[PDB]
Order: sequence, then structure tokens, then C-alpha cells
Amino acid sequence: KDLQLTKYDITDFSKRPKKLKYAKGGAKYIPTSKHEYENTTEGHYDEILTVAASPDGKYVVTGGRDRKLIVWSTESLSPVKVIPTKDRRGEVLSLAFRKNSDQLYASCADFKIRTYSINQFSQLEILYGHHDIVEDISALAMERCVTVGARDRTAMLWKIPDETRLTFRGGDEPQKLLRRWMKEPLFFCEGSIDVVSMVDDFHFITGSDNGNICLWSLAKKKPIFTERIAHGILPEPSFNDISGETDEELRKRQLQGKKLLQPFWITSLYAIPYSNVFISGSWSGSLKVWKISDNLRSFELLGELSGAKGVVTKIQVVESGKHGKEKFRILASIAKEHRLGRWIANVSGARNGIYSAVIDQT
Amino acid sequence: TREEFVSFKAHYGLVTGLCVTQPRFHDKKPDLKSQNFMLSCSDDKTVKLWSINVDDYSNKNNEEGLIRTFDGESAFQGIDSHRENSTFAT
Amino acid sequence: NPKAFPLADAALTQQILDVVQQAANLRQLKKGANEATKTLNRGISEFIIMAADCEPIEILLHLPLLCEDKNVPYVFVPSRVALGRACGVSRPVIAASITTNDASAIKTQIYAVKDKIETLL
Amino acid sequence: APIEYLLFEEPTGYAVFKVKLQQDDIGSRLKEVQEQINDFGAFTKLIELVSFAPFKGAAEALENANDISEGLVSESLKAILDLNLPKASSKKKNITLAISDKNLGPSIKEEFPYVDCISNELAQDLIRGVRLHGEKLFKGLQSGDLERAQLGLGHAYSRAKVKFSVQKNDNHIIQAIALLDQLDKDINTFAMRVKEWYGWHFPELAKLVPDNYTFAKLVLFIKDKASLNDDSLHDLAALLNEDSGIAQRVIDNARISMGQDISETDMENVCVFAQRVASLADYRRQLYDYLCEKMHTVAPNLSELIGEVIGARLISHAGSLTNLSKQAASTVQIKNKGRISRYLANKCSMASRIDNYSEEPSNVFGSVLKKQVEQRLEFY
Amino acid sequence: ARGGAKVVIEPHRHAGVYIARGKEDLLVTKNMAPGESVYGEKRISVEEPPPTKVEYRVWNPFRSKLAAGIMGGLDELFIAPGKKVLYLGAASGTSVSHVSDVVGPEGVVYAVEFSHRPGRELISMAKKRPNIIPIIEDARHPQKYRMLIGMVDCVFADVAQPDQARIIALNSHMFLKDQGGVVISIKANCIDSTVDAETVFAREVQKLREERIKPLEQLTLEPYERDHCIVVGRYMRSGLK
Amino acid sequence: ARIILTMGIRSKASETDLSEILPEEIEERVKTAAEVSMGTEITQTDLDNINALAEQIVEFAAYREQLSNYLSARMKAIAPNLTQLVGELVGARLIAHSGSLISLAKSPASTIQILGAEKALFRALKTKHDTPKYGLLYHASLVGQATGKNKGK
RNA sequence: GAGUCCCAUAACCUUUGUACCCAGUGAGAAAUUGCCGUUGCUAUGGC
Repeated sequence: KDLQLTKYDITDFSKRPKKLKYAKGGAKYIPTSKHEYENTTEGHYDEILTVAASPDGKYVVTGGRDRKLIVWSTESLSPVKVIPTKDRRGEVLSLAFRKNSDQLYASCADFKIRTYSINQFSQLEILYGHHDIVEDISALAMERCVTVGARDRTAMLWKIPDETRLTFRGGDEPQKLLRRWMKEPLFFCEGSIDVVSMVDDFHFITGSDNGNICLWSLAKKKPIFTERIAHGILPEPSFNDISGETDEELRKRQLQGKKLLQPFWITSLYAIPYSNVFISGSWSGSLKVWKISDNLRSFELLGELSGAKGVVTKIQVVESGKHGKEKFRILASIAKEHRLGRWIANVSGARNGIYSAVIDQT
Repeated sequence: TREEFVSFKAHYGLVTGLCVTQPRFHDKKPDLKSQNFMLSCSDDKTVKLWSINVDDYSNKNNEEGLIRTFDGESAFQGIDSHRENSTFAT
Repeated sequence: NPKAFPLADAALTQQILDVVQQAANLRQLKKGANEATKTLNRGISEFIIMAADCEPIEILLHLPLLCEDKNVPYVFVPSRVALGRACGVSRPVIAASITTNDASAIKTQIYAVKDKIETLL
Repeated sequence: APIEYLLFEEPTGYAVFKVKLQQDDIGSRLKEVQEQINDFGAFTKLIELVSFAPFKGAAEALENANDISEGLVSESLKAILDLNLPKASSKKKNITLAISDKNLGPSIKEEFPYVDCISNELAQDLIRGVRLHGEKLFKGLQSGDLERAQLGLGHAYSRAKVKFSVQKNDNHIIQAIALLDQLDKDINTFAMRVKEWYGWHFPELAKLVPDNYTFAKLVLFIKDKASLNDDSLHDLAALLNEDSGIAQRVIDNARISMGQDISETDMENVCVFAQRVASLADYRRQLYDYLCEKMHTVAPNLSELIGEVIGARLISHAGSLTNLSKQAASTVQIKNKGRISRYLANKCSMASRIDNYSEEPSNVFGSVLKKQVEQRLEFY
Repeated sequence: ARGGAKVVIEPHRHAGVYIARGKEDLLVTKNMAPGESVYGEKRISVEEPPPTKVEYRVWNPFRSKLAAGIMGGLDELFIAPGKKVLYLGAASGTSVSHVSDVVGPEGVVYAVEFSHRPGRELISMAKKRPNIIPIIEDARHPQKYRMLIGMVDCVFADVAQPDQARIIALNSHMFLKDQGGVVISIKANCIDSTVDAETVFAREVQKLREERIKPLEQLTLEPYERDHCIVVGRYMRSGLK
Repeated sequence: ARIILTMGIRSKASETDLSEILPEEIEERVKTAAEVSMGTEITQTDLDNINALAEQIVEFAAYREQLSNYLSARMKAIAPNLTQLVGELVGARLIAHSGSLISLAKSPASTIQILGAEKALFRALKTKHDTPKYGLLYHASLVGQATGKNKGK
């Protein structure tokens, strides 16, 4: 959010990542015209929400609330292109490169998904699908993508050439869950879907704000699986802070019991492609590693990585090893605040940084 | 108040006979302060007994409808009940 | 009972937050306790949302009394963070007001939510 | 069933009536029987007063009113219904008693199993007639003014249900702040009169003594400037807080004073003035301490936030603490000065809301708001 | 109308109500407690013969449905000096203060309010205005305060509930005298939000006729209020026909 | 104020005797009025300061009495003949209006009759209407004993 | 013969001294570590 893009080398798994160079935008990059197509300044003047690295390796693309996409050469860390979104309302929330391709899919807040070809620096087409802002987009090798909108609570699979979409809706009922438990707890209804990832070309997984991690197939409108309150429930508010009366029993009554408890939001979620391992991160102070079963109907919790403390904004996994023995590095960009807003308050012991976990198979 | 406590779709034929009773059962005593009872007989070969909730007394803070159906071989044309016994004639 | 009464259910909270978001998009929503009191004084409020987890809880308890005076429906939602995300601002919001606009595209949804709130009260 | 007895709950006691004649029920909706309730010559043919048990006091009246509202039967009701109602059988032929309240029926049924309680529209008509005619049917057995008993009982019932607290009442602060201002103005005026009356006799002491109350006490203690001496200077050093040198300088200025010696009657009048100033100053100090204590009892958070007297000013300007809590933060009036003024206004509104809507407030958030104001002024 | 402006105060056709004439006319009532404002309304000071100061208060029709009705042209206001009024739906007591002003010192206003926090304000106002009796109790159950209230002259009902017809009937059958007045404020949205306002008003009037209150006159409170109605009627226990 | 000082509480109305304060037949009824009165109970802390205010009122009344005695003494000292005619209060009002006893002496009787009624006097003299019949001297005891048209005489 | 009350016990005006002063709006503002502290000489507490 300090308008800074920093390049790191992460090659040595034993050592810490090493900073090579940085580019910092400032207030000097504010355009003088502000006429929505003169917004072609070389730097970012507003906060940068998302970044993507092109699979060939020559370009890195930054986008944020300044309503532009800046393509930078990796060697000089200098802008080779700036692309305005040409809309007053569209802020680029998420970027996703098609795997082994130059094609970039950007999800904007004006209910759009813009596709660019970066080598030609052109825009192929724009897809119009969501009732609310499109927070996250994920795309595998073939020319299709999955987007999530926040308060429409839908996940959309877009066929890029055919401009068609499959719509997936959750439709969970806490009364129905309570009845099911009574036939057989706290049930929080789902407010917004934030993060999405593609396990393969048939399965994708979405994290919501009520803590739900949902495993979806293309053949089923409903989720196949739902893990509810996956990260946990937020701490109870302080009883001396909530009321302000002298009587501690009145303070405990004003706590109002279990009703004011709210769950953690899945702020980041990454599925290693064509594999059963996926990682979910929230500001609980621990990443979680999950395994999808071989029948692909459910997933279980393998492990918990307690190194990172703070809001987990983005999780990436890289591989460096032989086919017999692979070494995985998990990098999470830990921040004190959510990338969209400053809603989350005073999380304890959070530092801005990069969290790395190096996992070796047996 | 010139209004009905309750109405029943009692029989399918004509209501040929109607009387108001105070039933006296061996096992139990009906609550005659809270409930009133009436017998009816019709051409659908039935005599039926009904209980009605009544708001005359406020001594307390049940069932309205069919208690017992008396079934006969032929149609019934009139009904009357005994003034001190449980018996009645159709 | 606690001072934050009534408190809406999960489904009702989701409906109210979606309505708040749509009114914020259509500029029919006034954000904050002071602005809610101003709209209650002008008489343009249709219903009032408060947040029950604010510390302290007393700083918004004047809104129910003005709501009872002006016959304005009012409701409490559990999370001020969720209320802020629904309003779309970067900071938490402890109280919001749905203003009156006759030529509003979401009048049916606002009226349905107001009907449910009046059912709660 | 026919009604044999009727129970009426007065504010002043309980009354039991005997039903001499039955009003007919099949024609009870007719014009004749509905007007016979209003006419007193016909209603007397229906009902007659048998007994009247008065309440012992206002506290017992309130207790019985709460019991009747809940539907419970008190010892007074048990006593009067035991004295009046005949002992009948539970199995057959119970005594019929007309009651206004249906919920009172099960309680009376449990206490006396031989009583059937009737609360249908016919009994409601009889009770409405009794309520309508009232004092006429009691044959002068009423001992107190029934309307004023009603008025006081309604006030007591409402205060008891709301749990009205005279300590939590802020009208004491409302009168106290304006009385404090009035005392301050009267002290200033009378002190000016004392100063100039003693000044044509001795002008230098008026400039020497800064405080009005200290000036009045010193004038009353030392009396005549000529009578003032070194021993009088040592005595008045206690009033001057060990200022023996200042007292000696006052004695020298009295010797240098060109004013004539005051007469006995005139100096007695001046001493009356000085005693008045002293009494008003003592009352002002006592009222100030009372205002501070009342602020710490009623509105703590605002009182630590801005001060007891300034909080009393805000409460007096608003009219009530409830009104101060109602009004918005921009409405509350207490570059950088304007910004800190609006910040302090917001914090005052928040503290006032905490004070008014807490049942028993605590100064914790008042201290927190002071800390935040201190942090922002340190920032400026 | 600003401060220091002179007006001429003359009696209204209704007793206890006055009109202040100027460039703009005002409806006013005589203040029971001079020198205080209940809700920050404009007040008019009249010197009347030593001269003793007499103060009047402006009745806001946007704030009070009774004032909206009087200004809109009701014929018969049963609220009069010296009469006993049963106010249902007292709330903070803004219109209750004006009803107290109209009935004067000889009158009594039994102000029934359910919620405790406006009830505190009602109790505090009852100190300055001795003719107001606060009844902090549900108006849906009139049997609770039957020891407190006896035989009012008029019933005013400002409560906004779907069952206000049954509330008015239950209070009128106990406390209202025969040939007494009933003045009712009807909000169609609070009664039934589905059907139209004309249907709501017609059904409420018919419910009053079932409960033996004869509707004398009908008024809609425009431009002060939307879909608000005042029904003035007479409690004919003998027969409506 | 003296009732507040004597009786503290409506419960103490029956015990405390207001016969010294007043004829108290009204207080005899006020006993029952206090028994069935509207008011609530009060805290002892409030009652102490209400007592202090009542004491201030009583002391102000004592100051009023002393000031009245001083004025009567000075009126008898400097103007005894006017004191025997109209009284200390009316004589002091006349002297204060005139500014000086010498100026009041040099004024003729027609001025002394209408002293204090200058507004009505000069509006009548400027609009050709009837003049006041009397001024500050309406409050002398003799003019009060006069009735009707004899008051001006 | 003859209008106290309508405050000549008053109001207004002028001048002087004493002061004081020139309620909204509603989202912008800023543009191994930046800095500080501890531990190694590397680990992690605060802003």
C-alpha cells in the first residue's frame, strides 16, 4: 500500500529471500488532466492491490486503485507499458496469467473481467458478469477462468472464447444445518466469497468470510464439500470495554453470550495445481495445509504452519527438486491490514513481511 | 352476545335431532363449568356427541369436537336425553 | 434483556447488509451515528442499523429513543466490521441510516427489510 | 350462573357488594339494560354494598396495586373474601363472584376452592356501573378523597415500575448551577458595596486586600482602622494567612488614612454588610462542593472530561442530560482552536451518551476520552 | 415568525385552543408551566393585568397528529377544558403537553405509555404539569391500571398497532363514559402494509362500529402526514342506530 | 422557607407544628395534602442544601427588617414632619425622586401631588388630554382611606 | 375640576469603560526492519 513494488530472489531455499531492487510510486504520478484516458502516467499514484509475473519471465504487471495496469520489464524494473482501464469506477482487484501463456485476466470493480495479451500489449475482450465487485480470479493452462464476486455470493467459470459462464451459488441455510445437527454448535451464514483457486480443470475451491472453505465441481451447482469455521472464531470482546457500567454482571449480560462471536475470513487461499494440497490463510496467526481425498469429495487438515502472524494476503508455492523428491516453498505476504480496507483492527503481534515455509516430502 | 361459540360440519344428511346433555361417564367426570355437550342425530345413520368450550367462568387459565360416535342400522328422526341419567333415546 | 435489543438473525443480518450495500451504491445511505441522528432529526430515515459490538455500547443508545419518538424501525447487527464492509467504507461503521427516496430502484427490497424489522419490534 | 357477590378494587381499599337483582342476559345488549347502568335509580335496585376494607397506607396501596396487576391475591384480599363470602361446597353449588380481571380468577379459585369467578360481559357491565357511580354507592363509608388517592397511586405505580431515582435526577444540578451563578453575582455586588463603604473611611485596605471574602472577614474581625493595632495585626494575620507584615502595612495605611472614623451605627451597618458577604460566600462554597458531588454521582464521564462546573453548564444549556445525549455532536457547543473545539464536542457527546444510558456509570471511558483529547492536542 | 415579532392571540372555535395572528398564523395553547419548552417550540409571552406574565406555546402540526387534525378542519374535538382524557400512546409526551394545556388545571390526562425510557420523560414532565398522570403500562391489557384510572370523558388513541381497534375497545369498555368521545389516529402502514390506505381506514371504521363506537367524522392529515387519518367518533353503548 | 426549616419531610408534617409559622388551618389541611401528596422522597444531601437556601432566605428577611428600621430612623431624623404626614416609605420615595430635600421644598404643592406620574402627565399635557390626579402620593395612608372621587381631593 | 398603575422605582438613545466577536459539511487526508527496543554480533517486541 506504500505504492512500492519490490523484487526478491527466492532461489536458495535455505536462505532468506534477497531483495534485488524496488520501484516506488508517489504523488508526482497524479495526472493533471484526470479525463479518464489521459491516465497514462508511468507510476502508480494510488495503492497497488495486486501483482502478477508473466510465465516467460520478461514482464511483471501491477494493478491497484489507480485504475491502470502497469507492465514493467523485470531486468530494469521500469515500465514498458501503462494501460488505463478507461473507466471511472473500475479498480483492478486481481490479476491472473494463463499458465504458460502471455494472456492476463484482470478482474475489476466495475463488474468486469478484462483480458489482455501482454506481448502485443493489446486487449482481447471484456466479460460482464457480476452483481458485485470481482475480488479474485484464478486461471489454469486452458483458456478459461474462475472469478468470485463478494456479495452476489456466486462463483463464475468463464469460457474466454465463447463468452459464456457457469454460475455456482452456495445457498446454505443455518436453520437447515441446525436441524441436521439436531437429527445427528454455531452456524454463521455466509456473507461474501472472497478467494478462489483452481485445483484442476474440473474442481475449484472458494473461501468465504464466514470461514467456509468450499470444494466445488463443474458438474454440481452446489458445493461438493464445505468446511465451516475453518480458521476459527474471533476472540470475545472485552467485557470491561463493551458496556462501561460499574456492574460486571451487567457487563457480562451486555456481552450477550454467543451471538456477538464472528468467525475469521479466509483472506488468502492457494491450491497447488493438479494436486491435492491447498493452503488457507487468515489473520488467526497460522496457515493451514489441507489434503483432498483421492475420491475428490472431501478434504482434511494435514498440517498447521504457525510461523506467520498477521493478515495473510497472498499465498504462493514454488517447487525446486527432482521428480522423486520435490522441495516446496510457501511464501505468504503477511500484512497488518486487509488489502481492500482497514476494517480489521489491532491484530496482536503482526509485522509486515514475507513468511517462508520449506517443506520436503518423505 | 348473539353470536356462536362454535359451528360444526357435523353430519352429511339433515340434522334430524339435537339435544343438550350433561354426560355422566363411569371412568371420568366431564368439566361442565368449562364445557357444554350436545347430541345430534341425522339421516346418515349416526348419533354424535360434541363438546364446546364455554367462557362463563374464569376459574382457570381442551378439546372441541367429536367425543363419541354412536352408529345405528337405520336413520334417526329425533333425539332427547334423560334429565337425571346418562341415557338418551333416538 | 441486554441493551442491544433487537438483534437480528443470521439470514436477516445478511439481507440487511446486502440492502445497506445497495443503498450505499445508490447513495441512499447515511453513515455514522451523528449522520444517523441528523437524518432522524430531518425525518428522512426509513430504518436505522446499529452495531452491537461497538465499545462502549452506550454511545449509540440514543438512536433507539429517537427512533421510538419518530416511529422509525431500528435493528442491531452483530459486527461493526461487517457493517463497514457492507457500507463500503474503509473503516468500521457503528450506525447507518436508510434515507427516504421515492424514486429509488431498491424500494421493494428496502420495504421488505423494513417489514421484517417491524416484525422483530 | 347468576352473580351473588361482586369484588371491586379501589385505590383506597377493597369493596364487596351483594347482587340483589340479576340483570337479564338474553336481552343484555338492549337499550334499556344498557341505559340502566348509567341511571342511578335503577342500578341501586341491582347492587348493594356489603363490606369495605380500607388500606392502611400508601405503601400497602402500592403493594396491593402491584398484586392486582400481576393477578395475585394479597392477605388483605384473603381477609375480606374470608369475612364476606359464605362457606360453600367445592363439588356442587359454589359461590359466584364477579371479577373485573380474568387472570385474578385462578388465584382466588386456589385460595377459596368454593368460589366460581365470573368475568363475562354481564359482570363487566356491573363493575362498569360501580366504577361509574363510585362514591354514591359507598354510603359515606369512604374516609379519604378518592380522586387524590387515585392520582397519588398512579404516580407511585409509575415511579415504582420505572424505578425512578432522585439521586439520578439531574434537576438538582439544573437548579444548582443557576443558583451558583446568582450567589456569585450577589457576592460581587455586596462585596463592591462593602469595599467602597469601608473605602471612604480607609481606601488603601481595599487595594491591599485582593479577595472579597477575605476582605469581608478582615473587616469584620479588625473593625475600626483606628482600633487596629499591632496586637490586632497579629490577630488578623490568621485571616491574612500569616501576613503580619501586610497587616502592619495596613495599620500604617490606616494611620495615614484621611478618612474620618466611622460612627457606631454606621460601622454596625457595614458589619451587617460584611456578615452578609461572609454568609453568601460560605453558601457558595457549600453549593460548589454539592455540585461537584452531584456531578460525580449523576454524570461522571463528562465531569472528568471537561470539569464538573462546565459539564453542569452543558447540562443546563441542553435542559437535561437526556436532551444532551439526544443532540448530535455538531450541535454540542462547549483553525487549530476550531478543530480541537469540534473534537472536544464529539467527545462530550459520546461521554454524555455513556452517562445518560448507563444504569450506573463509571469514569473509565471519561479517562480514555481525556487521554485521546490529550493525544490530539499533543499532536497539534 | 421570529423572535420579538408581535402577534394577536384570539380564541379558536375549539375551547382551549388559540390562534396567533400575524403575517403567518399559528395554533397555540396556554402554557401550564410558563418559562419552559417541552421540545424546543416557539413560545409567546403575553402581559396581562399588577401585570402577571402569561405564556403560550406553538402547536406544531408536523409534530402532532392532533394539531394536524385541528388545522385540517375537524368539527368536534372532544378534548376540552376541565375534561378527563385517556391518552393511549403517550410516547415522550409532546402532544400530551398540549392536551394538558387544553384541558387545563381542572382536567386530567391519563397518559399510558409502555416503554420505560420515554416513560422517564413522561414522569419528569408530570412534575411541572400536575394534571398529567403517567401510566407506565401496556395499553393492550387495561385490567392492570383499572385501580389507577376511573371514568374518563374522552379517549384519544395515537398508538400504531395492527390491533389498535381491540385496544381502543378494551379501554373504552372500561373507562370511557357513555356518549363519550373517541379520537383515533390511524397509520395505514402500521396497520396493514399490503392493502391500500382507503381499505385500511374502512376496515378500522367498521371495527369501531362492531365495538359500538359510532364514527362521526373522518379526516386525512395532508400535507402534514402521508396516509394518516383521524377518526372522531362517539361511544354509543346503547345503540349506534 | 421557615416551613422548610421547621418540617423536613411530609412524614414530619404531623409531628412538626406550624402554629408559630402561620395560623396553619391551611397547614392543617396541608398535613393531609402532604400525606397524599404528589411528591417523592428526597436525599438527606439534597435536604441539607435546601435547608441552607431556606436559611439564606430567612437571613435576607432579617436584613430587610434591619434596612427598614434604618430607613425609618433616618426619615425620622431628617424629615420628621413629612414622616408624620405621609410615612417613611412615601417620604423617602418623594425625597429620592426629587433628589434633595431643598429641591422638594422649593417645588410647589401641585408638583408634589403629581410626582412620579411624569409619563402620563406629560403625554396628557402634550396631547390635550386629562392629567393624572395623583402620583407617588397614592400610597399614603390617607388617600387609601379616601374613596371614589374623594381620592383626588 | 382633573387618565397613578401603561414599571419617571421605567424605557429608549448617545457616550465612556469593561469585554467578546468578524452552526453546518460528510470522505478524505498523507504521500531481516521506515523507525525504536531487545537478543546474537542472529532471533523477534513496539510504532
